[PDB]
Amino acid sequence: SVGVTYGYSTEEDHVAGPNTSGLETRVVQAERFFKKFLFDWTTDKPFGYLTKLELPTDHHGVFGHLVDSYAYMRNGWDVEVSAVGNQFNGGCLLVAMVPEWKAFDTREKYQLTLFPHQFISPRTNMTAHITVPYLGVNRYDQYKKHKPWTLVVMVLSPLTVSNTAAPQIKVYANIAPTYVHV
Amino acid sequence: GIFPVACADGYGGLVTTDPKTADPVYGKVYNPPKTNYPGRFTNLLDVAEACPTFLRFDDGKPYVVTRADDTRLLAKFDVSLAAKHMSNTYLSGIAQYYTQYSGTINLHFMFTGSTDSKARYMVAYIPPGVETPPDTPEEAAHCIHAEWDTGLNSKFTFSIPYVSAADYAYTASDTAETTNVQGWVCVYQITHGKAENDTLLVSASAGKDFELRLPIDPRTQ
Amino acid sequence: GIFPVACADGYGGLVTTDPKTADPVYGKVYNPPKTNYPGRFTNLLDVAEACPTFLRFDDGKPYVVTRADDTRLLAKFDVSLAAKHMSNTYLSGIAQYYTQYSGTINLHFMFTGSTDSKARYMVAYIPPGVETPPDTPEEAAHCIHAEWDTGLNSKFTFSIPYVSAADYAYTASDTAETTNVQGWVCVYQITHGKAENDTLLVSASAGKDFELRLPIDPRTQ
Amino acid sequence: GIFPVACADGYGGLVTTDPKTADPVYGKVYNPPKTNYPGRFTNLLDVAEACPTFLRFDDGKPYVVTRADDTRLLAKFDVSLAAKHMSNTYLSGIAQYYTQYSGTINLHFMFTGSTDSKARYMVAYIPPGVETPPDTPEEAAHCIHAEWDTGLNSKFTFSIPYVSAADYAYTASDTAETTNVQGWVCVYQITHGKAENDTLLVSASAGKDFELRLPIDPRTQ
Amino acid sequence: RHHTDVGFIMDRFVKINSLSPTHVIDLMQTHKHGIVGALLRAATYYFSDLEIVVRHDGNLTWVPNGAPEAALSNTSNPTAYNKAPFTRLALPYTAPHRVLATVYDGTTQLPASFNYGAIQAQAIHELLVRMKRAELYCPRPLLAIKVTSQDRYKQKIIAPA
Repeated sequence: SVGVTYGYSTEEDHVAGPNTSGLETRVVQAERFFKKFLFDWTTDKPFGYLTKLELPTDHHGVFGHLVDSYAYMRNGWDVEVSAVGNQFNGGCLLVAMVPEWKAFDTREKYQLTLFPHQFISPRTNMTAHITVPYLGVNRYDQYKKHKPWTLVVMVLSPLTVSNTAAPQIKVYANIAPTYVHV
Repeated sequence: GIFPVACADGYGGLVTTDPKTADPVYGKVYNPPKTNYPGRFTNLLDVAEACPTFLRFDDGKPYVVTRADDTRLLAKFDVSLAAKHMSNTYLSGIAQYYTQYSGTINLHFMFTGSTDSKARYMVAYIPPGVETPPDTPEEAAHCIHAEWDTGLNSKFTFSIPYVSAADYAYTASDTAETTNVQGWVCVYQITHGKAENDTLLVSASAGKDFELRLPIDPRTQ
Repeated sequence: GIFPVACADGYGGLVTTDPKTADPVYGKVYNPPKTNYPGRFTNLLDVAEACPTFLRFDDGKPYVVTRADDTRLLAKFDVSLAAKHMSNTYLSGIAQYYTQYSGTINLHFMFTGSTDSKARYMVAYIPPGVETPPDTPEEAAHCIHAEWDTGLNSKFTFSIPYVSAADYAYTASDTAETTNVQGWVCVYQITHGKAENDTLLVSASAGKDFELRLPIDPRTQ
Repeated sequence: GIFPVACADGYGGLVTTDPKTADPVYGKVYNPPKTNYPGRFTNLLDVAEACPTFLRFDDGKPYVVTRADDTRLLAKFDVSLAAKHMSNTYLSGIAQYYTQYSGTINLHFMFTGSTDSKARYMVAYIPPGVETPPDTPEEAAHCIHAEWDTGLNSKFTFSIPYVSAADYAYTASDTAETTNVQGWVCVYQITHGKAENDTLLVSASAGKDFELRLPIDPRTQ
Repeated sequence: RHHTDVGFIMDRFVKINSLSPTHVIDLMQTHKHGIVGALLRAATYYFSDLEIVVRHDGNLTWVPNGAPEAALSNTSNPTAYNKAPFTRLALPYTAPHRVLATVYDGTTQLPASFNYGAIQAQAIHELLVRMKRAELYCPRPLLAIKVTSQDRYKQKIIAPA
């Protein structure tokens, strides 16, 4: 694999701190992977076909229990994207880690890769893998009113097919927070 | 006991560039030091190094139409600091707010066919005024050129030397002459191996050299 | 031999916050040094530590109506920095002359029945947005809670952690939304032992944390 | 705590000669250091040393009509700092922008006949007021004079001592008196050897002494 | 490399369109192609000190954020009086957050937080604002002028005669 590529830094972090940190310690068992549906992708979509995913969806997890607890919190985020195919495909998709997402417009499309990112083509990668360290306005956050992050993908190359390949591909990804303090 | 009041004869303009400062008023106020926060940076340039870009062709499709047959000419674009080939371009906007600029320019290439497929391509510079675009790899080569293959690598980054008139140039271009400022610097290829449908990507970026002098608004604020 | 009179272009406003000083005139006058005089202080905060306060309920009676029977709910108030529960309050007035404030808040409790009487009570915090006040000690506890008894002590001081949105907040409250800023943080109890008529007192005060940023008049001077 | 504002009573004129400076605005900008570039200089004087000049006679022909026969008088010109003999002259223009000047003045001579030809000539100074130009070498000599021949040298440089009234003088001349400021300092010769057609050249230049004080425009800007 | 480290770019001024007997003070009030805010908008999170200049009349007066507006004219929280024609002040940061930003997606109106505040007077004409020691975080997308005609682009250039 291309291996991990970090967002802005690579380091073990502060984990234990002041009153709220003392009150909102690293509840490690709040952590667990799962899978989300992303989108479909056939020879149909021409370039520019955006598809966004706000974060984080509800989830029947201990994490998910607290994300309703409706309280000051902080979190981490670890992303691992892929889409199984076969070496006769061809193209290029773009995976994206967006801070403070806004509805884009045609012209700015051509700018995406400001953000941390990888490439998506059945040759080089088979496993995207990306992590954002926390941030936000407060030292902490309360979700429901806001979303500091989102996980978006959009076309970066038309998709090719021959007889040998599979005319449809599904795309998965891996979403689970880390480094949680509540 | 007055000190000689060597008064000022006509200076001290409230004007733009000035470095003069002011007086805190509801002042003397701390803030929690903002170190250790991520996403720090200083330089539009330097952040424009690790980040590549994209391009555009009249087909409005960022990637390159990459015909795969007996054709020899691939396609030809231009690289100004402001040109239809390079509008939607993290440099130009940052650029277009300037007049003087200097230093090398960067590019990229990303392949599309399955790795098995052999391939040949040839980047090539052309100086602004050869009076004729080349039409064969070896005679194209006479200006500047290089190679790679699908073999052993898929990415690549390329550069044109910062040729000019003087050791600087104008960002915007003129409406008083004809000759293109740079040329039509583009790519050739040797026999395509096999492909039902290729595709190419391409970028630009800051590197060791992309520099500027400065600055004024052009726009209609 | 004039020194260059680098005159001032437009500064130096006779304005409010300024630190500039003046010239003594009928000056050069001593005073008997005022040390060793009692009652010295500096800090509204610090003097608001050793001094507790009181509260108020619609009965206009500062103490708490403390019913002593099978009831489970005691009474529920709020703690803003400006609220009917906490007007006549050595903090708020000092507070209401400010906008930014931070840090923990203090309370007190003073019992009334004869010491022999066993008792149970339960302070409990509630975060602003639980969407439902608790109605049982153990499920109330889920937010924040603690205990004491008549036994071995009669006084007590309590604190809520300075939860907020950011590490600061507005003193006055808004007329653009609904949700209470803090909640309805109040007290529960386990079976009353015996009493013909109880009573409770309660205060607030500065402590290690009560802080501010600053300042403007609100009033209609 | 004001410092005594010892204000200025009437000084500080925006005027010409001043040494006062200004404030960079779109400033803090380097340039590639311009050392090692050729053609450096500082002094109009010093560059007027290695470079000779020419002269003029009514024939508009820079060289000297050099008759070669029994004649004794060669020709007589003048050397002011501003005179028909010396207009088109790298000194005067540089000079004519000044009023005070001092120091010796330079000349040159370049021969024309074939080297074999023997020759004789005699430079000679005349002070402004001898009331009669000399008419014979030895009596000319009484003021100042010297010699050379074709033999062993062809070039030569000559000088008049900076005689004057005071240790300085006016560049332009007056319209209130008659006497020439310098004289008619010119050259004699002993028997010409043989020549079908000679020719002479002559210059002036800065040397160890050519100095000035300064300056004002005369012209009609 | 001796520019595009903001420390030199964002220490100039910029006009602001609107005014009124009272007037909120914010960066996003700036024009979205004035060279000032472009870079600003070109980023996600930014902080600075702050300097401001106002050509005005009467009694310019200012309050920091998180305050009851209803109480400005009275009792004159800090200020200095009238003097024509230039007047130059600087405010220090006051907002309840350890950093500003540009846009805050929450279920697109700008939040009620990032608020250098407002000033009040009886007559207000001209406004000059200024950024100190600033820093920026997570740069954001950015555009240039759009391309319409054929060749590369065309534009007039000054020149003598």
